[PDB]
Amino acid sequence: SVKSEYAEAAAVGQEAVAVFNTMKAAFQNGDKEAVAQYLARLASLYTRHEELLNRILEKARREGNKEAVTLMNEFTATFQTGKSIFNAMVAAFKNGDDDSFESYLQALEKVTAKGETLADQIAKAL
Ligand SMILES: Oc1ccc(-n2ccnc2)cc1
Ligand SMILES: Oc1ccc(-n2ccnc2)cc1
Repeated sequence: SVKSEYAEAAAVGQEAVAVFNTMKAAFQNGDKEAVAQYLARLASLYTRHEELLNRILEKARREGNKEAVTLMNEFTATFQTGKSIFNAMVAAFKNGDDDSFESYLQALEKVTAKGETLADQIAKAL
């Protein structure tokens, strides 16, 4: 069901939260080798999450579930804000700009926390 597909997508999102927090600890500790691996792992999770979200939005559209489509359009837009911040974070790591890395890291945490009420609202709407 589209609802069970959203729960699967929500779990992938929570996997990225977990890996992101370990990555933040590694960054603070200066373990740049770990950071690089976590960033690769996070890119794969976000690419997977985005694909599950697009499939869910398209299905809600085919089902005519107007409220769920509205919420998912808003939620996908916020996801892309997070993705842009992430990709900038990755560039700051490549460049050795720890000041920018810290900045982008905090921004991504705030974008994500803000988007969580909507994330829950979608589960209920599908
Ligand atoms: O697919 C995702 C979802 C949330 C993510 N995140 C939570 C906190 N900072 C990033 C990252 C990737
Ligand atoms: O709340 C978030 C967190 C991370 C996100 N992301 C990282 C890479 N692509 C999406 C998107 C939305």
